[PDB]
Amino acid sequence: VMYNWTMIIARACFDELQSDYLEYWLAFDYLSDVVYLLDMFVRTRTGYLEQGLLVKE
Amino acid sequence: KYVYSLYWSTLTLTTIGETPPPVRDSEYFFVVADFLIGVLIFATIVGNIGSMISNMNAARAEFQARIDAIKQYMHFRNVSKDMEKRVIKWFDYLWTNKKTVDEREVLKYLPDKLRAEIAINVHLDTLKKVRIFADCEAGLLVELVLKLQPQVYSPGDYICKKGDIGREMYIIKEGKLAVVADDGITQFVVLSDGSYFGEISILNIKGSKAGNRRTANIKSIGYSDLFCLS
Amino acid sequence: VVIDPSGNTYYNWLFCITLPVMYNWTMIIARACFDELQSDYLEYWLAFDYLSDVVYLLDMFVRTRTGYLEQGLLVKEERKLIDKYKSTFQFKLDVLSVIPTDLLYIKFGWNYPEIRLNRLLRISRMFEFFQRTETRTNYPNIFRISNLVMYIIIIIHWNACVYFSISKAIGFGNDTWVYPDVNDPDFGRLARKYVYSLYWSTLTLTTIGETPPPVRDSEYFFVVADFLIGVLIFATIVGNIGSMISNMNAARAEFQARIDAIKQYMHFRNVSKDMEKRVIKWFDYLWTNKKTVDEREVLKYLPDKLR
Amino acid sequence: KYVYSLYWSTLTLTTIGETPPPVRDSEYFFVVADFLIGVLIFATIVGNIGSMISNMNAARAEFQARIDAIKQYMHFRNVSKDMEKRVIKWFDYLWTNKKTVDEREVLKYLPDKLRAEIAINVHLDTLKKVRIFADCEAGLLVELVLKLQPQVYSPGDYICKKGDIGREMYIIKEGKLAVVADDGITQFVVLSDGSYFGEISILNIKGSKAGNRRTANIKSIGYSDLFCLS
Amino acid sequence: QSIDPLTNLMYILWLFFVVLAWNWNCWLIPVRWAFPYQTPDNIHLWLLMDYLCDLIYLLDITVFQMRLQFVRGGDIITDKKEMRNNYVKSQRFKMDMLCLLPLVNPLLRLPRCLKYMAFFEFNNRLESILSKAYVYRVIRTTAYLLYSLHLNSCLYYWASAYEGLGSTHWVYDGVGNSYIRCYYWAVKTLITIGGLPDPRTLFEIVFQGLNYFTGVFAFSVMIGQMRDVVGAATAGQTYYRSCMDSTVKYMNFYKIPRSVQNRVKTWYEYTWHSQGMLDESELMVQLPDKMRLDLAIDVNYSIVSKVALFQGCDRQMIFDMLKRLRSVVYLPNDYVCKKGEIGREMYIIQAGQVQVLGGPDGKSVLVTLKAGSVFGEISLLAVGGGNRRTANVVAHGFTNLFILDKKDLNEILVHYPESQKLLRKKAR
Repeated sequence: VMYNWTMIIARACFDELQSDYLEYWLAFDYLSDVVYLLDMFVRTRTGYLEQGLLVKE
Repeated sequence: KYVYSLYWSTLTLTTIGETPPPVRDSEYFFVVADFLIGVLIFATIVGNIGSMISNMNAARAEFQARIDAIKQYMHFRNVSKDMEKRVIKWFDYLWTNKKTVDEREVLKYLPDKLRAEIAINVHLDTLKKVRIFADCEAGLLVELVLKLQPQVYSPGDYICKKGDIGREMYIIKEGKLAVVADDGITQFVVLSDGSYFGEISILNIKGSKAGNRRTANIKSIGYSDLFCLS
Repeated sequence: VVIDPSGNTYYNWLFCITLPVMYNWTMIIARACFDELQSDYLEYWLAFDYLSDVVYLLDMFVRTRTGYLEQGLLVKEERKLIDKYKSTFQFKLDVLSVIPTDLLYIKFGWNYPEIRLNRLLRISRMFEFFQRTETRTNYPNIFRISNLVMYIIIIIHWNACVYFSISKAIGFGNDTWVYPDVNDPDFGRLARKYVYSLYWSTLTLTTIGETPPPVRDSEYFFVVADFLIGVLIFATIVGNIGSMISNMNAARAEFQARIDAIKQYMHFRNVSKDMEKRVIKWFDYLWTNKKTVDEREVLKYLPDKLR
Repeated sequence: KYVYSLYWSTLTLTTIGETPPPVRDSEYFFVVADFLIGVLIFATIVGNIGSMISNMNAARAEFQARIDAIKQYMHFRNVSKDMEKRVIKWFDYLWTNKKTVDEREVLKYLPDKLRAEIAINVHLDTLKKVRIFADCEAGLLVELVLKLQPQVYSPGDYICKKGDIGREMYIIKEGKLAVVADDGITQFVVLSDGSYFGEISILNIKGSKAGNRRTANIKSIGYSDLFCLS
Repeated sequence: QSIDPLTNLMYILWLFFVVLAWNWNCWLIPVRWAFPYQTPDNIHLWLLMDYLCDLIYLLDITVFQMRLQFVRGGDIITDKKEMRNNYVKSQRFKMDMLCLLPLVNPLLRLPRCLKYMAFFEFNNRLESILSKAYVYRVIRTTAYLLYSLHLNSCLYYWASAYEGLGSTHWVYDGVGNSYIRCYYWAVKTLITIGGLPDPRTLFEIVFQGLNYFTGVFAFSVMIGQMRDVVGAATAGQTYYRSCMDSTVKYMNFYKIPRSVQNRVKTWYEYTWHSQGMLDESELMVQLPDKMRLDLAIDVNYSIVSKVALFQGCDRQMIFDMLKRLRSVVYLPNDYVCKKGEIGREMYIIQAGQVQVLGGPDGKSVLVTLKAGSVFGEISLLAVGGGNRRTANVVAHGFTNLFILDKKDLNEILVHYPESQKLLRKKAR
């Protein structure tokens, strides 16, 4: 999220940064989406306290 | 291309006269919005360290308030200078070795189970060593542990003198008491930590010899920090 | 032989060790970043450095003979004191600050005083002084404002030294943002240099832009960094001043709030105006004669024996 | 010669930097000191104004803290929505009419003599209108006035119901009570300020028919600040 | 149909429209006076909004504003009769009846916009309803500063028009949108009105300090409002944190073992969440006594009222017990009741579940009780050390019990003999 916040407007405005470091941007960009999917997985694997029982279903 | 723009953004947020005039109309909007936005964040951050700084030095503020109130009280009451230096030294000791907060308001929120657990952790062996409380139930010993009260003394302070009314039992936690004569000299015995006195007088006994009356003057060599059961 | 860490000898020794620590923190960067101070006054800061080193050693010895209270009784055994000293991060810091680094003078030349940059670690001792003094002073607000002002002075001096070092690295006269030149009749005098550096650093840490604009990328970044540092500094200053004023006015504010509570109650319930005057006069009598605090609550703070 | 100097002073100490730059090695640190003094000055105004605005806006802060705490408590314990509305209305009524702080806490700061005089001033004529205390010693009436306790209520609140222990007397200072049947819909007697109904019950008369038992349901139709003698 | 000035949910939303209209007037009158934006292509559309503003101002004089319940001597007046004449004699009608009389031009509507109290009332309603109301004060002062700059720019445009476009150094032109030009000028002069080599005259240099002081005052108000808002927001967090590390420092001083340290830290964290307060008595003591009684009889009254032990007693008894109920949170796998213990208290369940660990050799669940279940009431009528517990009771998770000690029952019983005889008869 930090990368997607301070390293997206720096390429949408500085057209030379992207044109130079496109390969690194692509690698980190795909990694970001992979971690975003894993975010859905983890959020689906978090419990919540029901009467203090910590549901594990 | 990056650093010049960063410096320009800094100038635009901070000042308004350090950059060439926005000769185009659409640039005036940018500069005005930058000034208002930057003044907003600057007020926010200034308030933030203001609140943090106020929070950092607050225990010192209340401690100084207590000291000032004490000194004013014993200024308008003509209390002698010896007592003045004694209480000043007491507050100095409190601030230097951090002890300003009391044990009773530290644990005032915990439920009785956790208070009982921490209390039997702090002092249960010493209470089990007490002669009267030796072979008694665990529930009673838990009931007697939550009722202890801290009392911290100063060097030379007299815990009790001969002939005083005794209605307390004292257990030395971290200190060194001494049994002195009525003249204050000629040390008789030295009571290190973990020991106790006045255990027979804490409970009424049919036909006791020295009924509710201390029979020995005992004082503190250094600081005492002992617990009392009424 | 052992000195009470709460007595008076300890406090004056805190002053005596605070002197050379501040001397180092102020002069090392200055005479490393200018090289005209270092060249001219060689023997002054040979003697001063020797004095600072011997005072550091004496501080080590004093900390070995300081003492602590065990079972409420202050310890008076040399072995226990030495072992207690050789257990804290302070001992490591002191040893780091006391290693002989002057042997690099033959290796790096007499133009490098930065080698004595390890002495900038006893500052905690200095801090300790500014704590103890705050307890022993008569009016804490004046002392604390003086301490804050001194901190600002130290920071501004460091910024001026850094600016002059950067200017020397880039080159005197290479652009309009750098220091003008070392060949002018006035700008090469080591007084104009230092005072102009102070002026530039003060004008840059405070509201930014008044100084000549930068030319190179490094200068552009340095200006922004100095602006950020100055913003943080000014926020700290205003926070401290606000805390001071609130602490000074808290007692009067609470007494006034009590008065308004009483007055609001007496306006709610229709009370004879004569009794309103009587209670107002009573509160004024309490304030003027410094009897505005309640005896019972005051005595509650004390322990039972002292009470 | 003075206007120009004053203008230079007020532009240098506001740290505008519109003055000609120093050029002679003595104006430099003079301007440095002027900038330092200006920074300290501006810090002084901002701190003083912040402290003033904090002190002037302190009662609202405590009231908001209490209101948020009670709202959070009543949301946490799943109290009824009707009671939520009732409590919110009671709190807003107390803030609107400046009755937020209870009278005992308000008057705690006054000395005993002044507090007694104010208590006699506010409610001692009313305590002389009750039937039982008509022919009574004034010295006892002073203590009885000193023993009155405030009680604030809300619309629909019941004071005594019926068949209760009945160990108090109520003096209606402000508001209007009402006497209702077992089902609180029919009204018989609507009391007003200065009235009282628990006079006989407190003085337990030997042989009294239906002693210490309220014989009528009394409910508050307004907010009815009352005073109770036990 | 008398309406409630507070919590009506429609009066506040209509006050929103009225304050919006008042803001429209207060912000558009200076612009219409200074800038020639009242072109024939926009005069009709501006005057339509003028008609709607007049209509909504009329709605704020009569009709809806006519109805408003108030309080007199504690009694709420909501009969739609008596405050018909109370409003006309009130200050609200006084600041009206001159803010609506017929009289574009600067002085045309300056006396016709004076309702500064309607906006304050809307403020009060907003802080009464909105939870995050602290930031509203700062956005209010932000609007104040922006309005100050707006007026300072409108005055500059008027001065430029009266002096001529292209006459002196400080004037501007009208090639573009002059509003933002004048706003930029006002903002620039708010901090930059000096200069030694530019002695304009004896009427501009003199007030430069005045405008700088106004800016500094507004800026200090900004900083103070930020600091107050931050303190109000972080007060609870700071208090909870301070209590937590004070307890931690105490326990580290006394060398408390790691396990009980973890348990007490867990209690602190779990109670900070879902409560917001470390204890509930400190809040209740500040409360009015009747409010506390109503809270007790609305939280856990029906649970104790159906207890078979206290059947047939009066209501003051059970009310006082409810007032003396003490809340407590138990950690998972915590022995609420131990076998062979005095078991003097009487617990009720309000959130969670508990289990009676029985079986052949223990560690076997026999029955689990849920919210609304009481247990141990038979001990409340016992004597000193005569109710040794029968079995073990363990909390399944984070349970919320309401303890009522036997000593409190004895103290309450001291004042009730007719219930004491019944309780002793049940015990016998």
